Amino acid sequence: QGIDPFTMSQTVHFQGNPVTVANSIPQAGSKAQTFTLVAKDLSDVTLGQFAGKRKVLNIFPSIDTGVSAASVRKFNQLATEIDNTVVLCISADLPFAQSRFCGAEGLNNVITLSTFRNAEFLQAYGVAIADGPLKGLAARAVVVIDENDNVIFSQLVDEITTEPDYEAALAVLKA
Amino acid sequence: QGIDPFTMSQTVHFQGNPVTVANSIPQAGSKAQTFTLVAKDLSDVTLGQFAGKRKVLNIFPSIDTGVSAASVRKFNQLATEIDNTVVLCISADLPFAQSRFCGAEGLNNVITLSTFRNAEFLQAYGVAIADGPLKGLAARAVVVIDENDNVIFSQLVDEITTEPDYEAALAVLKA
Repeated sequence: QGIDPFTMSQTVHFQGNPVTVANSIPQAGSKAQTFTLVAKDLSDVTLGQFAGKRKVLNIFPSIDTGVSAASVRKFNQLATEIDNTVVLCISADLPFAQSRFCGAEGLNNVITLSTFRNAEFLQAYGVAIADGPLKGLAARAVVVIDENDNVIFSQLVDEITTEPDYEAALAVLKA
Repeated sequence: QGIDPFTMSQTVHFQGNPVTVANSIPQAGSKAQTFTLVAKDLSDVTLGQFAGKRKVLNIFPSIDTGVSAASVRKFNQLATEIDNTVVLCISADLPFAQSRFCGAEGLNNVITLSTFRNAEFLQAYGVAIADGPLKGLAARAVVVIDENDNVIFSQLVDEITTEPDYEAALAVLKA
């Protein structure tokens, strides 16, 4: 019927060259997997700590790189025009690097979370770059979860140097 | 005879509060363990790539923190006055964060290496912070290796907010 074709791994591109991304990004209409990530104060943050709220996961390789830096600036602004939603900027950057960027840029709407102590999130959310120079970093992706911990939108950006589809991510939140 | 007392873990301090650091830092007169770390160009760097040269390992929690930032600035200057030696600045910061600091500061003598894809180095070199908010980051430490891959100096800084003993590290290199 409306099933998905079998995948063993995902393939994105870095300046046109193929990159293997582990497993599969969560699909719309499926249960969001539990996660623990590290906040600005070095405390542990779970998915369950955002119950009753909608969640935008803006996953990227490094906040210290241009395209990822633009996505964080965009999502910070888009957070003002969305109802009952938390915007989480997720990467393998240490909490200190993430806070330094947000601090210097005055971006206070988004919530920065590090996978530095939680490499498993990259595996479970299907964003772990498996090969090439960017191995161990997160692929560029967007995962939108509803109030009920159900995935409502998912995007694994085909080319890593391209910004994510903001409008498509925000469209599922509008009722 | 001249043996060391049995340890199961090490204890450093963060603003006076005890912090458990895994295993044991390599001791002087012992073989240096192999390692693979990630350079500025995202390439893999081994210990064997510095054969015939003496090695200063300046291990710290984050280049995006003050005390660690000072140690990198100090070691960059001290590298000019030392014979046949490579100075390696090692941390869990991503290569992008390490290069951004070195670039902005104009520090070109030191060699930055990331443990981000190689969590095992922190275990083998006895610098892995096991508990508290800083878990997963490296403890502040100095490991000096000779040309023959033998450890000649070792220091696990007792208090994490204190700078390492530069003079003692550089003293073993002088013949």
